[PDB]
Amino acid sequence: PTSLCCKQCQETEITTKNEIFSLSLCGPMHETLTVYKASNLNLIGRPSTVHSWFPGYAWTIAQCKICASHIGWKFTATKKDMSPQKFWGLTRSALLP
Ligand SMILES: O=C1CC[C@H](N2C(=O)c3ccccc3C2=O)C(=O)N1
Ligand SMILES: [Zn+2]
Repeated sequence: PTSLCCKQCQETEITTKNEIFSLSLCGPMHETLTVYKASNLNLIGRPSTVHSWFPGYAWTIAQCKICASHIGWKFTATKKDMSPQKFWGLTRSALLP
């Protein structure tokens, strides 16, 4: 009901609408959902900063633990003075609804 599930297998809740937050700027200074918390995702490999969509963070591939659908990434801060230190960037089209 606030629940966002893996579109491919529909088994797993990956996150909730309660966890959604925005890193995009609202003044003169979409496709990827950013949430504080997620569940039922397996991380693949090790963090990388290459081509990072969120400067200051590294990314690790995150896939549904059941069906292995590539749902998004875990982003982890490269510096201690950043907040949050970690979040999830999820491909919207990989989630239901
Ligand atoms: O923050 C991110 C997450 C990883 C994402 N990524 C991809 O989706 C991708 C596909 C193929 C080759 C290389 C990449 C890449 O770095 C990307 O470009 N930036
Ligand atoms: Zn799945």
